Amino acid sequence: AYSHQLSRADITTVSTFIDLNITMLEDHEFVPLEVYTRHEIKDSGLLDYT
Amino acid sequence: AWDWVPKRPSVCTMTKWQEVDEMLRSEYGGSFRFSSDAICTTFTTNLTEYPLSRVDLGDCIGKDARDAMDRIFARRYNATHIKVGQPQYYLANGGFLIAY
Amino acid sequence: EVQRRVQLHDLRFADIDTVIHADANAAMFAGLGAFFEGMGDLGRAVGKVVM
Amino acid sequence: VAAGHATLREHLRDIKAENTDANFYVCPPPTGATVVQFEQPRRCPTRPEGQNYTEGIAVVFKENIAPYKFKATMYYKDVTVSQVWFGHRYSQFMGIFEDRAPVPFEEVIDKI
Repeated sequence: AYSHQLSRADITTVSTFIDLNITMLEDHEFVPLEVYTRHEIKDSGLLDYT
Repeated sequence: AWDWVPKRPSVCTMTKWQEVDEMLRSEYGGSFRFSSDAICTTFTTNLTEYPLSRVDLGDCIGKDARDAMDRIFARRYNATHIKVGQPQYYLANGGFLIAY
Repeated sequence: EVQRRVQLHDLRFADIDTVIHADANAAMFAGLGAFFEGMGDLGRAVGKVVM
Repeated sequence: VAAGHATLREHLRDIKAENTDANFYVCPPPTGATVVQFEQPRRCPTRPEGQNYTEGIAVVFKENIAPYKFKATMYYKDVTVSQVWFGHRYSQFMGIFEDRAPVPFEEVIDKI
């Protein structure tokens, strides 16, 4: 379902072929309960070659 | 099955792989490091020079090295640089011999 | 186009799995259960023996 | 004599037979808390357009967002409900209901 719009200026650009200043986190999945109660499939973004 | 033949004669222990026109050398962490734009590998070696004359009694490595360094020097460096001293030999990790 | 077709095939297999995992009696049992839960304790007292 | 060739084989073998290793990595899937965008191609001119061309040195500054990282703790309770009165062999036809709810402060301090 739809929610809202964003400007191209609202997201940081990984401009140069090398840059080290990114401040990432160790992401922790908050899995939905339906994955266990009714064997539903979890999203994983677009398909890479592997 | 196969046709039999006697064992063939011996050959030089090492073969020339690359002639590098420009190679930078630096000292770090008690070791030498070598690098060039021609090849993406970085060679690492101990600070002590290897005594090539103890093993290359046939001069099969030594003669070829001298000739190559002179060809390269005459082609590109003779008009803009000078030789600092005599050649040096080093055994790099992975089993390579470098003449510098 | 390749990834578009791969996602179309895994949708077809999911529809096949849905058909073989389920069975015709599920609709009947659901229809009966929906009737019995509508009259409380008496509904359960009859529904448990009917099932 | 072959003695020099033989010891050179030994030195070359020892230099490559040495131990070497690298670590393994566990890569947890990203949740979307940090996202980035990429650059795009530009309409390149066919011939020179501009006036007053000149050369120079430059330094580029960007706005300082000053990120602040810290540690936090979450608390919640998962709940599931199903009509088991139909019997374990038939209850699945009636389905399951489920929810996720917050934990009150009293339970966090007095029990957890």
